[PDB]
Amino acid sequence: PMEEEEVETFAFQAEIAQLMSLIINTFYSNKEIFLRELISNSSDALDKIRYESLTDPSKLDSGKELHINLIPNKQDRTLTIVDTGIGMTKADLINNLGTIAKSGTKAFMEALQAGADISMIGQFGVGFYSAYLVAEKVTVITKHNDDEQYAWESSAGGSFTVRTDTGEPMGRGTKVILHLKEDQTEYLEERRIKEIVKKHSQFIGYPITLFVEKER
Ligand SMILES: Nc1ncnc2c1ncn2[C@@H]1O[C@H](COP(=O)(O)OP(=O)(O)NP(=O)(O)O)[C@@H](O)[C@H]1O
Ligand SMILES: [Mg+2]
Repeated sequence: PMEEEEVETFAFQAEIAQLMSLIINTFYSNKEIFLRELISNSSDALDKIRYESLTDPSKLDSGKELHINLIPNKQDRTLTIVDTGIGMTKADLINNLGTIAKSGTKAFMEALQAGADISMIGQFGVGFYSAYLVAEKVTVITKHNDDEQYAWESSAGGSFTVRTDTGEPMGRGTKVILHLKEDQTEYLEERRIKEIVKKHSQFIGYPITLFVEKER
């Protein structure tokens, strides 16, 4: 029986779109800091559910372990960052990953134009879009307590989509799937992922596990 699924397509807020275009169409050295930014987001989401669970322990019914997993896939060219943090409601996805203006966007594009290192992006409140230094397409699957599981996706170009996810259930948290550009496949190698976690993410207060598919 054919299934029916609803999709909604949204426009990025105009300066977020301009920043995405700037990130994608300009050369930056130091692209490896995307991983730091995504791990920081996962750590922030883990802090949220940790503190929520102190006032309501049933918020951990959807899984007690608080951790971050990194999953490179050399066959389909994706790098996946999974956490068991708070997750995002449908409204959170829409608001927080693209529709609401961020006050630091303009400042950051001025800084980049003046020659700032792309590493400065976190300072400006727009760290997630560092994913587009290395990824042509990003898919965010997320499950928050008392909302359903949703998938956000964008290949930039000014729009993103949100749909209810009918894929593999996660109990609670967020998975960010980077579909890597062809020249950024270094970030599938275990050595390189270890190097950059050690460089940039060594004081995160939750365990990180790197899962490496047996070499083919
Ligand atoms: N893994 C995640 N779990 C839950 N929410 C997330 C996750 N990643 C991103 N978000 C949300 O997306 C928003 C935008 O993230 P981001 O662009 O990194 O900015 P920020 O983390 O708020 N500040 P910063 O990265 O320090 O510049 C966050 O504030 C969260 O609400
Ligand atoms: Mg961030």
